[PDB]
Amino acid sequence: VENPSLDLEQYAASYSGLMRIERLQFIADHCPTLRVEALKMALSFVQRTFNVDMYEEIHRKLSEATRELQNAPPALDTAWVEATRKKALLKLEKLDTDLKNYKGNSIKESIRRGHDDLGDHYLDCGDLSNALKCYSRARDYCTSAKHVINMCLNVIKVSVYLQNWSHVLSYVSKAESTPEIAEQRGERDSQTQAILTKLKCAAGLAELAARKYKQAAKCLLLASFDHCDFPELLSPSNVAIYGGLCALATFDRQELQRNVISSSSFKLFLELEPQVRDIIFKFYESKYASCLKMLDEMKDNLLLDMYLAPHVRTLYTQIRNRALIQYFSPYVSADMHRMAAAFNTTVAALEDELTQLILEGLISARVDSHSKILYARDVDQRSTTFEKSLLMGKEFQRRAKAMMLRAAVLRNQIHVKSP
Amino acid sequence: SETFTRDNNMGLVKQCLSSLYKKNIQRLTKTFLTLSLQDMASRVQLSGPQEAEKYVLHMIEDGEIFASINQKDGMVSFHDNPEKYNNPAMLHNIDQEMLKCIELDERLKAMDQEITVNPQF
Repeated sequence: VENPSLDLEQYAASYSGLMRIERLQFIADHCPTLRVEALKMALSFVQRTFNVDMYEEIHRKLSEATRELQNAPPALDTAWVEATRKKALLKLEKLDTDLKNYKGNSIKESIRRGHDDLGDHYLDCGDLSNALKCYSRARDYCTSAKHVINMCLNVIKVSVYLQNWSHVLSYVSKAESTPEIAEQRGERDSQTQAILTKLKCAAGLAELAARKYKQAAKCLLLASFDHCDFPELLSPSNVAIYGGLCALATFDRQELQRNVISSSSFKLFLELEPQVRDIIFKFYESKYASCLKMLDEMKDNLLLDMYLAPHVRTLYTQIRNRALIQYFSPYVSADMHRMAAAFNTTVAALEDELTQLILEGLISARVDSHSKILYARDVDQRSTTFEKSLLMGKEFQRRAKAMMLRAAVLRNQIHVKSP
Repeated sequence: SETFTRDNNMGLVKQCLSSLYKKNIQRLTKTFLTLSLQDMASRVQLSGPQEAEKYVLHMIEDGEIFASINQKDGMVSFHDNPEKYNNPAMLHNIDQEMLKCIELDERLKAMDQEITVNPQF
């Protein structure tokens, strides 16, 4: 697993928080050689927002990495760790004091805001379960729809790090139905605060993790570019990558033409990542050679992504198969050598792949391996109708004989006795 | 093997092995049209084009596959078209099958009459 085309600096600059931490750790765990820079950046950001466990994990891994770096041809700061522990505990006591003060005063706005700040500091320290509990208790102190929307967005934010995508989708639909179905019209002449975009992106990531790539793309394509920065979930360049690959893998030609290519909202995202844009356009223009070339050029670099990697096998296989079908769709008789050259593979490997594609998939063809020609198979309507009717009559007769004998044994009460 | 010989059905399981080979050769008709004997020996796992030619010839004779053998090029040509359903043969087949269904219906008429004569429940 090696690719030096990755720009660690810009990739770290685009995200923030535990997302930045877990992504840097993903790049460090899955990709060696670039592990050193990933560990250094991870350590530098782990020192920010105050975290101990992450610092111990990264320091252990950096020491083992330095040992491996010395095998090829930073010191443990316990004072800062104990100071951080003291600072975190004292700040938690301050937040507890203020929370109990607002609870004694009994003000909905003050108690809700206290739980929100409490939850933010619980997220900063490194408590994965308690951070959700803060907003869970903050639920009851809500009046207007806006407070519930902000709360739901926070619940979704924490549930992404907890990997509870069903809850993410549930609170997405909740936050979509509560404000009178997205304010009905659209807050008159568009809204400055793009909340719908964040909802479709969160639901998109949740549908992606659940391996439902068509709905994930359908939600990600609807997200507008005007939201811009969102490092708590996913960056717009990755929105283009995720949505682009998922739409290419699941959507058909008519769907790609109407929802991906002619889409002006996603066009800007396609302008951010030109490689994905070229891949989709070369797939639609029937230029499968250059399309698979660019796709295989992306492969190793997309393998390093945190959420995209565990689907990289499925997507690519789904795309390739679809391409093979789109290539053979307008032919009655096609040369296998031109097809093998167009799909960057050998004729025998194409023959095996096509045999698998005829056995289950949408290809309805026969392979003539002597002359290396793929002939399209046309089903004879009359013979098929006659065949299945005759066989149905035969099965009907066997069922009739069987039930005749069943009637006879039930009439004469013929059965095997127990003793 | 000891359990199959204990039940005294060893022989039918050997027919199962041969039917599996025949099933593997029958799966080739759905994907291939003109296939080499060596390719068939490699895919079905028979070792040598000679055994592939034997199996294909047996299967054509027994009416299990609809194919032809080309020795010059060493190829097998699958046809897959027994009938177009315009023969009288089908007329006679359908007449006989219909007579079987008519017989079955008359038997059912007799059973229903017999039950109608009997007392109520």
